[PDB]
Amino acid sequence: AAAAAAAAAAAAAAAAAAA
Amino acid sequence: PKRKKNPMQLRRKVYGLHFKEKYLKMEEWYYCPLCAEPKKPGEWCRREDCRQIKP
Amino acid sequence: KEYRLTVPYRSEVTMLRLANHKAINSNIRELFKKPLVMNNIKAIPRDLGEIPRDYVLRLLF
Amino acid sequence: GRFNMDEAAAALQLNPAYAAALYRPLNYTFHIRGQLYPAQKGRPSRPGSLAASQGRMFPLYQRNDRLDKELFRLNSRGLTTE
Amino acid sequence: GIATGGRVTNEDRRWWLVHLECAPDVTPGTFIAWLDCCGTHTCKKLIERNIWTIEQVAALDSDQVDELKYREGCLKMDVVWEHARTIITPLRQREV
Amino acid sequence: VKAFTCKDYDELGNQFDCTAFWFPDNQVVKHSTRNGEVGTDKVYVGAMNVPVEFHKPHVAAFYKAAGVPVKHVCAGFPITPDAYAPVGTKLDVRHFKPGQEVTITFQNTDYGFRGVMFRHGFDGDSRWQRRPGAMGTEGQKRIYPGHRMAGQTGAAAETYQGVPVWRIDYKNSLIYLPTLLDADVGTYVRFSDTINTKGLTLWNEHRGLPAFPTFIPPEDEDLSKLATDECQLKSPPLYMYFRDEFPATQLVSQAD
Amino acid sequence: ALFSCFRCGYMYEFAVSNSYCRKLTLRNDHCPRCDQLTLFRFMSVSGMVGNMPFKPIGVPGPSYATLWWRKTREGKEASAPLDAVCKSDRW
Amino acid sequence: YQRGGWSPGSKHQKHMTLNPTLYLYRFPGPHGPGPYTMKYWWTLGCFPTGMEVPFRLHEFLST
Amino acid sequence: SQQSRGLLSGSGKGFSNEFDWVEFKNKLYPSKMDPRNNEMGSVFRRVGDLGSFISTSRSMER
Amino acid sequence: YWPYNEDFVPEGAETSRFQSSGSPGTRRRVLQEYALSPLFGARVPCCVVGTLRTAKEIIVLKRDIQSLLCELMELPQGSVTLGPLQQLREMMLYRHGTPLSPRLGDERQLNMDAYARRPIAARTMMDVFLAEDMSLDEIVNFGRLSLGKLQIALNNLRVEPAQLLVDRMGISYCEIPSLDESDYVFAEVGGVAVTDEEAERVAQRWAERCE
Amino acid sequence: PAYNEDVDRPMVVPPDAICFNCDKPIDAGDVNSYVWIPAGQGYFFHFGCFKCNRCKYRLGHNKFYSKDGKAWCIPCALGRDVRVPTRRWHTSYVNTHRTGSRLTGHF
Amino acid sequence: GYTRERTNRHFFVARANAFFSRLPIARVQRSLAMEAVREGRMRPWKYTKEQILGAPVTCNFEYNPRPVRLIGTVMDAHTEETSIKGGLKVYARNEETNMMLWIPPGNPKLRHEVTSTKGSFQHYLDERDKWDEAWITG
Amino acid sequence: MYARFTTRSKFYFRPARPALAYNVDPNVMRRPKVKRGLLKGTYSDETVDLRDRERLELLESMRHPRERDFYQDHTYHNQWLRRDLEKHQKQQLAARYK
Amino acid sequence: RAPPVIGCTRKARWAGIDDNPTITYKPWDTTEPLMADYGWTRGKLPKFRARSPFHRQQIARRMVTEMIRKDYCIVGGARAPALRILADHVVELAKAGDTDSRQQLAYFLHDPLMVDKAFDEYPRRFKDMNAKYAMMTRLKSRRRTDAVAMYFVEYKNRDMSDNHKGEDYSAGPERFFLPPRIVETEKGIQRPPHMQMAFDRWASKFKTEEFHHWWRLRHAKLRYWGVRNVPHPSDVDPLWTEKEEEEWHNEMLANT
RNA sequence: UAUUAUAGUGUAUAGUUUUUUAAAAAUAUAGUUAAAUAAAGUAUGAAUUAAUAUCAAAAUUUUAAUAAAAAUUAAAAAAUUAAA
Ligand code: FES
Ligand SMILES: [Zn+2]
Ligand SMILES: [Zn+2]
Ligand SMILES: [Zn+2]
Repeated sequence: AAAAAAAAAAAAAAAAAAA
Repeated sequence: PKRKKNPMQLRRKVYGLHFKEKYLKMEEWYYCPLCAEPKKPGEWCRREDCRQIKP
Repeated sequence: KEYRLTVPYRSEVTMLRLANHKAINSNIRELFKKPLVMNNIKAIPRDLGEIPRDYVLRLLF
Repeated sequence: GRFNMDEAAAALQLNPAYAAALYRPLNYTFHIRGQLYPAQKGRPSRPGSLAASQGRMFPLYQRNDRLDKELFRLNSRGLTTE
Repeated sequence: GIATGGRVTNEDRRWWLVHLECAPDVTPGTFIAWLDCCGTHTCKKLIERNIWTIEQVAALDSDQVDELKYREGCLKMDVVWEHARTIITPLRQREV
Repeated sequence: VKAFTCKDYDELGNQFDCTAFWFPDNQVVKHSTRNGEVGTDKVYVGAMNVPVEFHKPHVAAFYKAAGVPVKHVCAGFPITPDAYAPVGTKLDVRHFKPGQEVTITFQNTDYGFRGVMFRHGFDGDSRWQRRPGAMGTEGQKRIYPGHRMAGQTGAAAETYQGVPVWRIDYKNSLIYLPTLLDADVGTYVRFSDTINTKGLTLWNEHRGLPAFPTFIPPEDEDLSKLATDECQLKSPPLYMYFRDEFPATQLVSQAD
Repeated sequence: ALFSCFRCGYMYEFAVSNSYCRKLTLRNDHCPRCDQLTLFRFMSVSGMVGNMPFKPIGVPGPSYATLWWRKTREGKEASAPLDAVCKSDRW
Repeated sequence: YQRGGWSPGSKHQKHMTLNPTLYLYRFPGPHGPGPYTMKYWWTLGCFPTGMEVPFRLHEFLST
Repeated sequence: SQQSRGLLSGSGKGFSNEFDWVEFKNKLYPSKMDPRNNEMGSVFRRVGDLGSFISTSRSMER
Repeated sequence: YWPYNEDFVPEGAETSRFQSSGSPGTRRRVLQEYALSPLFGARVPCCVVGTLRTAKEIIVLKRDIQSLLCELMELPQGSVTLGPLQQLREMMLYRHGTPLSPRLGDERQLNMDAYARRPIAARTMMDVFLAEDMSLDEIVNFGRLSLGKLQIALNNLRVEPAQLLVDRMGISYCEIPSLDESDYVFAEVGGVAVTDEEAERVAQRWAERCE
Repeated sequence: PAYNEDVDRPMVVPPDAICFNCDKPIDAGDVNSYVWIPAGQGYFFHFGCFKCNRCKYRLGHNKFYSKDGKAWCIPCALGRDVRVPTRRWHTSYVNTHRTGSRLTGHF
Repeated sequence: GYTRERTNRHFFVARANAFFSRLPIARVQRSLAMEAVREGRMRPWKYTKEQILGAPVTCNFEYNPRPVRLIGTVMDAHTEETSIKGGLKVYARNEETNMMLWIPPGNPKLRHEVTSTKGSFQHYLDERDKWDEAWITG
Repeated sequence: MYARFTTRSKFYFRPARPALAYNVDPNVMRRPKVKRGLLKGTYSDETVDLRDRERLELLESMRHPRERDFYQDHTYHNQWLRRDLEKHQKQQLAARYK
Repeated sequence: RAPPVIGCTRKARWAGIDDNPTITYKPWDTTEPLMADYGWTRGKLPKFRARSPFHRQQIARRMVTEMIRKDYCIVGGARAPALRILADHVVELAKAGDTDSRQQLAYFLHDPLMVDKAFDEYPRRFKDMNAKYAMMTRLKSRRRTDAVAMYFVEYKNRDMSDNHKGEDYSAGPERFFLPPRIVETEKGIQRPPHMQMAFDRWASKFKTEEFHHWWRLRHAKLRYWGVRNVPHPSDVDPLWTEKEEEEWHNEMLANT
């Protein structure tokens, strides 16, 4: 979950950028 | 994950002490002299009087 | 997940390294390391012109 | 009078709607493909509630055909050849 | 010195006298910060009071010590005052 | 109580990492015996005074019944009848001697739940055939009770045996032992007197005799009339030679 | 870090803490040479606020450019005309 | 792969190959709609799966 | 009477408090959406500089 | 990884001396002189007065307390001196014997047949000294007289300086603490025995320098 | 490397920087859309004017050949007949305000 | 569980850290330091790191048969005032030997004396550089 | 000190109640029409169901914040497909309008 | 001689301190006011959960900044004592008042305006206060989210405080962007003009309508993500209206 | 509603805004020689498995292949965590 949270946050940032 | 359990094998946990401490505990409390609400010692409100003097 | 980013007081060098945002005066090394499509770093404009040619000719002479 | 987007647009000789589109996401003000949350889409009128629509719950985020045609789509006359 | 507990004692005074030797260059006019247990706050308050030297600190009085330690917020002002009082006379003799 | 730690030096160039233990108000709190059985005589000694509100009700009741001033801690010592001292007696640090041997019982510092690498970390036969004559063996069908395994390592009643005494300071009631304990500051250590060593007896005419039953200070002396440096008893050297070098027998050349 | 006025080129040094991470590459400040609020561009790194664990303070190290700038502004030759005006150690 | 019954209400695990199914996020059980499905019913107007057909004839008659 | 009122309508520990649900005009909200405080657990904190003006001197968030 | 950077001391900067001289013999001799030197900040206290109030309240009345004590001890005005006001720690868990411990109402020598001490009776303390020329016997007599007068004042409380101190000033404790014998009897300095003639010579030198 | 240190040379853009092709001033205060190349000397181009002065097309290799004070693309300069580009014609694909040229410089 | 590892007896669970204020630890330690001074195993010292760093120290270790005589600098000092919990670092350099050693005070056999009344930080720096080079080469 | 607790065989093993053959109760004609709840001892002065719109807010408040419900406004499967109803719903429709 | 356990060894969470001589390594000068190491040892502040020490430092900075902005802050879990100690350190910096101290506080905090506010008011506010400047009450209401104890961390001497005087925090104001409630007997107080202007500028942002659109969009976002009790953006209503604006303007004029 | 930008074109300061928690084991990352992150608990709640009587301490001996199958002998507490 440790690295998974950071990965999910980065994915959310990328999705917000691409939306 | 190898064999089914029977009611007594399940009730061993309630026989134990950890189950009672985790589930079957009664809290000691009193009526706060200021707000007259149920209250446990060591925990108070955010009201000004409670913050200044802690019942 | 890097030690430098984990340090309680992030160093200025690491901060600059992380400063890879696509903006004016952003780090060029990180953008170049990133994929070409992701960034917008295009070919370096150079002047293969008469004045440089003359300068090189003078130096060669 | 601290600062206003309309005042800045007037000072710079720009369109307030254009400034709003610039400073708000592209999908809201232009005919472009972008994620839209289902709640924004709205729902009809239920027995104990009135109808909901983007035109009433997000008037500012609505698209603008005038600006979209001015900026994105070409004009046929500007390229007409004959 | 700095570790003195509660009151000061002849043991601490003798310790200060012994270390006077280890501090040769000290003069009665030396800056107050050399005093043991004189913190930044204490020396700032002494400067505000216009006390600038060990001689003046020793020349202070009980009322000034009390108003420094209990109204100016200084801590261990009694300790620094005792240090200065115990050390001034050897310093004066050294200066002479 | 374990007061602090320091470093001292022998008459030779030997350095000892001494642990200084503070002995607060100590008194014989109780006498016990299991129906008069021989050898069961025990003396319970207090450690340090304490307010009334400090202890639990039953501990306070025990001290009230004893009549001795309330003590934070109370230890017990099996003794012989001749060694009895009246309840309420005052014990001074001079009860011991600078050079004797003391048994130290204390609680180790708690390291919590640790793995095998930390505790028991290094990183018989039942039945088997020595010759190929036959085939008979007995394999291991379970975990034997003695099996070094991960568990709670830490707090535990440890007991150093025969630690020599190094220095007694009866003005401040301190005893310095030339060793370092794996215990936290403030632990109530228990000091006993080692009874033998290397086939000999600690107390004897060759070495000396103790203040049996305990040390009773004289009347004229007043500890409040003595300085801290006038009330210290240093032990004779524990080693015979300078441990940096070798004994003169094993030494190539000696200066004398 | 060193920050240089976009137009003037006047350079000033100021270490940046973690609280101002998004203002290292670019800044906005009142340049002295031009009496207007101007953009400042990052040029070199001086040293982080605080220190990393279990290392001396200056382990990250100022950049060579920052060291050269500081030497030019406070060196023997630079200090010679001014040191006479007032000893840099005292008043 | 397959361990319990083929119906969605069966408890134990299934696999896509043997018992392929549609993505039913949350549907009632053998004992009738639960509080969660009923909350979906009242808020969204239908069960979250969407495959169910809304039927509030009794509510209409009542009100 | 005050004791009974406190027992009934008193803010219980773990529920019916300012951290469990916050009653807006007529609606229940989670504590994070409470419009009565932009605490560290409030969504209002994460907003800032909508486009009009900076509105705050701090330059790290918002 | 060295603790000190190259600029820990300013470049080309002098450093102050930290010992008298490099010669061990003269260093030891100076150490002996200083160790055998008499204490200069030592002042035996005539009597330690104590109040149940706080320092921020007693500082105002400090001068009045001094005048009242001088009147009580029947001495010329201004003859007595007051040491720094010392507020004893507000210990949650009382610990008798510590210098910063609120003095109790009584003592075992006063009530031997008591199963506990009387509650706290002093949270701030202040030493009272006389002229240094006063003899030890005179100091003891003055302290005992003051203690007796204050005890009588308290007892009758349960005009005169004692009554004024007890009622107005508020002091409710006074003691005559033992002498500070923590001083060192330097019979050997640096491993060299201190001869009686040498000690007398050092004392004479210090007396001459002081005079 | 990144952020080419400019201590020795401040690397500032004068207000009166003239476009290398159309010979008109550049106002860096308004926008940074212009194209700057230090090459430390200094070259300035308008984004539109960056095209070859002869064929008015982009530069395939992003390199030009100054001639008579004007920038001519490599084909035109070398004499090979200009071949019309396919991907794009009137641009240059260069990055504005030295961003495409900050890679090289003095350190 | 045939054995136990933790003790919950009051005697062991009790701690006297609350009552520790009754005994002055610092005064006792300073008295021990003064006793060492009187015995002569060490002399009092009140120096700061800036003042002492780089000062020359002569070390006479009374080994046998020939006492060891060394001259070095002061790389570091543990404490700034006389105390048993002290210690001082030295960098002795013989003909072909470069030994950096920590010497504690109060030892009757290791007579270490700072032979100068002051030290030079530049000397400390260059000596430290020499030691670093020697250590790296080794 | 502690509350008495006993694991319930009812929760351990709860077989389904017997079904009806041909929707026939075997002893309907033999038993009274009294409510089996009343004759067994189960009675309620105020029955409350949390599945109602009135108690929806109470149910939501009781539910913990951490448990999340996703398809609050949209749905995965398209809901504008002409599909059938449940058998009991169809039977109710037929009975209501035969 | 060497101790039994050699080297820096991690002990139990609640373990005593032993003076055994061991080489001590500290990451930096922990004595610095705002640069304090986080750990479960007694000499360190408690380390509340974070994704990294850098994230913990960021959380500490945010908490301190919020405390300065509004003295009272409600923080959950182990971060409450850390926030209290950091607030005390900030007060110490303000009382010191040195330029270096101010620059250090500027480095630490996120808001230079709050740095200035602290260095302006805290000196006079805590001139008479010695050590403890922040109080930490414990709230009997635990966060429903993760059931973590909540602590009300507050500054002391509010009466001496200039910009925060007569503020009662028994209940927050009607809107988070409105000035905090004022005691009835302290209704005539007037805040510093600079802080008042800063607060007004901050509140205007929320008074804008684009904030209302953002609020409705947040309703939509949470509804999509899964937060249950998020009313539909059709039913939600703006936080700020014209009648409410004029009523609150009258209230602000009355309070001054 | 997932590792995860679908990139054609195209551009470079829009802060274009959802990742709990007060320790420890284990696991993953992280001045000799050739110290960070992931807890229980509140809340939600799967999966392999399931002949089994409230269960099979242990040793000895033996019976048709592991034999907790048999017999003899003996003495096996409950809960919690970890350990193959
Ligand atoms: S009134 Fe009861 S907690 Fe405050
Ligand atoms: Zn400028
Ligand atoms: Zn041009
Ligand atoms: Zn061309």
